[PDB]
Amino acid sequence: MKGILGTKIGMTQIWKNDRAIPVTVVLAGPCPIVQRKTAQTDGYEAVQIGYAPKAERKVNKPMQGHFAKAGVAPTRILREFRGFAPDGDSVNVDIFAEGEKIDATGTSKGKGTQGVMKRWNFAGGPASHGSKKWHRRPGSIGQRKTPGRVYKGKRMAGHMGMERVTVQNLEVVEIRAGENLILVKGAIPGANGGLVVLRSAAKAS
Amino acid sequence: GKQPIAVPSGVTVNAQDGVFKVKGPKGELTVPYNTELTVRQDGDQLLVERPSDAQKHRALHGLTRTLVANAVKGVSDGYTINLELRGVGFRAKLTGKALEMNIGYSHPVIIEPPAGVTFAVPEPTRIDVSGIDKQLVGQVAANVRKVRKPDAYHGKGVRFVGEQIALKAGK
Amino acid sequence: WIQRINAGARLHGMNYSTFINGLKRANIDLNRKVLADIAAREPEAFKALVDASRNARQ
Amino acid sequence: KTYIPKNDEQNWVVVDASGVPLGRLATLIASRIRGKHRPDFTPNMIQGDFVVVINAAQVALTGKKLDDKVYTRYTGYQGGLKTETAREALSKHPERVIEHAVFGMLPKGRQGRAMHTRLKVYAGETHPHSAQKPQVLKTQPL
RNA sequence: GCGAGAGCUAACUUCCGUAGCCGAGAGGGAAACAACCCAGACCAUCAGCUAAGGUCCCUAAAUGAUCGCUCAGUGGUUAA
RNA sequence: GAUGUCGGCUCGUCGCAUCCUGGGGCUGAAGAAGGUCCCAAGGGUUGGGCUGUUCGCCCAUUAAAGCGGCACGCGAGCUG
RNA sequence: ACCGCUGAAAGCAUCUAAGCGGGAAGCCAGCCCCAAGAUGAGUUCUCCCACUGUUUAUCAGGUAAGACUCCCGGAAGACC
Ligand SMILES: [Mg+2]
Ligand SMILES: [Mg+2]
Ligand SMILES: [Mg+2]
Ligand SMILES: [Mg+2]
Ligand SMILES: [Mg+2]
Ligand SMILES: [Mg+2]
Ligand SMILES: [Mg+2]
Ligand SMILES: [Mg+2]
Ligand SMILES: [Mg+2]
Ligand SMILES: [Mg+2]
Ligand SMILES: [Mg+2]
Ligand SMILES: [Mg+2]
Ligand SMILES: [Mg+2]
Ligand SMILES: [Mg+2]
Ligand SMILES: [Mg+2]
Ligand SMILES: [Mg+2]
Ligand SMILES: [Mg+2]
Ligand SMILES: [Mg+2]
Ligand SMILES: [Mg+2]
Repeated sequence: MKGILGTKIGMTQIWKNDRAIPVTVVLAGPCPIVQRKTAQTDGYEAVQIGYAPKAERKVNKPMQGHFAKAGVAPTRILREFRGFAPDGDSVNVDIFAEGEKIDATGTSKGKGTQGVMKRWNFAGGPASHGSKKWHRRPGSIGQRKTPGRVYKGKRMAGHMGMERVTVQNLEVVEIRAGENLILVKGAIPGANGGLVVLRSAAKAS
Repeated sequence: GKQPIAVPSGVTVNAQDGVFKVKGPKGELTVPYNTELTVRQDGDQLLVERPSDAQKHRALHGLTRTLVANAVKGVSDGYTINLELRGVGFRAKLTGKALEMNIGYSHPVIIEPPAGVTFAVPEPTRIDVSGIDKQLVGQVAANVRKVRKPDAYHGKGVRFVGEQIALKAGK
Repeated sequence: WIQRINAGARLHGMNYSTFINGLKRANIDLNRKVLADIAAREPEAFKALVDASRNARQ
Repeated sequence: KTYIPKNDEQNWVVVDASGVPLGRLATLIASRIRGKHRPDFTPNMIQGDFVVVINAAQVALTGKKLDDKVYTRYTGYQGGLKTETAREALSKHPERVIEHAVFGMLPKGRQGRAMHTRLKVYAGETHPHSAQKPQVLKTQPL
């Protein structure tokens, strides 16, 4: 259930009581209702809301029609949250209390096509023990005549990053409400000026 | 082998179909019974015969009888099992209906009585499991006892009153 | 040809084997290629040949 | 010479699978699909009828099978060869048992694959093809 | 396959004997399969009966008939 | 008219006759700690000294420091 | 694996032969990620509309919504 959208603004150092907590600043500027989907309508249980605003000019016709169906003014970005409900339109006050654990999802910083190292944490090769042209290469792909193939999904060089990453149980240090600023304990994946979604934890404990 | 069926004067085992159902005074029942052998009342008594007589027929015979039997003796007499707690201070009570077992375990074990059955206490170091079914009460007392089977050293645990327990004895 | 006849037979209540056998019994010495032809392009004819085979069978 | 026909018709039915062994209904339907009951039968044409199965939920499987009957779906991936009891697949998604059965009983070339489509699989007593006016087929050996 | 020897009453083992087969043999069967079971292909046919082997669907042909057995999926791989 | 061989290194993944971990029966099982057997393959299985070594011995740890298959896995991957 | 409830064959006893409860780091579900090329191609909101061309020319053309092209860049990326 619980959820809302906002930007990755920055990592910084701040104190509660006596400890250096490291906090990443999210913003969650108000999100508007746009689409309210129920079973008898669209089968499944959800709500689509929106983040960064956009001027009527740079906007499609259809997307205009959409955003006009519930008088809303266009958001550069849309998204869904399963099993929500609210009433009115959606900020972080009413949604998080300070200290509540939360699951924060972003896109990563991606890295391009990456080595067996960087990608998957491969071993390597004896950087000086006679080792011709084998310094960074993963060695063997299989066995031999049996099976005679290479396994499905065998890790090897590949585009690393730009994945969708979720990190679990993060703590709402601080709510600068009506400045729609959120302070969160620790890391949050994907680069500064990021797009992240703070949803309640998946779990319990 | 077995046949004779002794019904009291306030019974009603409506022997329709295979679902040969009962409604005694101590609360009615519904009892799932074998069709392909058939059974009904013949006046003041009652009877369960069987068709062919290879061997597999000879099972659901004495089976089904002893089952309807269980029904009769249940809607008339009812049922009950005496249980006792033996051991260094073991105790139980009643949360409305739930069984408050306190059996030398760091954190208490309480049990919840399903429908049809009810719980009972006298002096707390004893539990009386009573209900209308005879299966179900067995199928409950089973659990309660299974909270701690009487160990093979001091015999400390849960048991059926008279029940002898043999005692290995250690060092 | 065979599967078409089997069909035919069965379309009423006959087996292929039984139809063809009662069409050996009443000695109706038809090629089976023809029998297919009758069966799929000529209805009531197949009907009769059936009634025949069955008659001669019992 | 011999008479090669032309595929008009498109003929529809309702097999009620309630309380029938799998293999049996399996070949009944497999056959109606393949076409073999058409005296104008033709081997490079998919003459066969359209089959609507209701109550694939309530099929009969002879014991103890549904606690013995394995279904093995290999995935390419090591530790793939996953399993499934017949009751599992039945409570999960029963039309995929009936589908699975009928599909072993139809040719494995371009044709057969394409024929699969002539199968419409459900559960309970409901279908959305009332527009196709299906002729209520039965359960016999004829 | 049947006879024996060397072997470990091992071998798709080897060395004799003996029948058939492949070699130099297509055709049907045994899923697939020189050797096995049926059988020796002069051409043509959109013609009929059979063999071994089969007849729920794939796949031609009885989801055959009557007296039975096993309930173990035995069938669909072994022993004290 | 070529199927490159030990050992290391890289990379893996399977078997269960299970080293650990999880569940149970027996106990010559009081407790603690164990013996032994049944179920169990999800994950895990340390760093060094000597020797080309696998192996094995020792140092110091460990819940454990399992056994084997993948052409005694892996040279168009490296060593040599 | 194992532990039991009701319980006949076998008047007794029996966890089993009909049925029922409990039972693991294992199976399925739950967690993170991909996912309708799921050709069985799903669902929903919104938008443009019903244009023109002697079929001597039974299909093209100009356009709407919208999109590319090209420039400038990027915490996206070898090219795309
Ligand atoms: Mg980048
Ligand atoms: Mg290195
Ligand atoms: Mg291969
Ligand atoms: Mg030789
Ligand atoms: Mg030669
Ligand atoms: Mg030959
Ligand atoms: Mg041959
Ligand atoms: Mg062949
Ligand atoms: Mg051979
Ligand atoms: Mg014969
Ligand atoms: Mg046939
Ligand atoms: Mg070579
Ligand atoms: Mg085992
Ligand atoms: Mg392992
Ligand atoms: Mg070797
Ligand atoms: Mg090697
Ligand atoms: Mg190689
Ligand atoms: Mg050397
Ligand atoms: Mg359970």
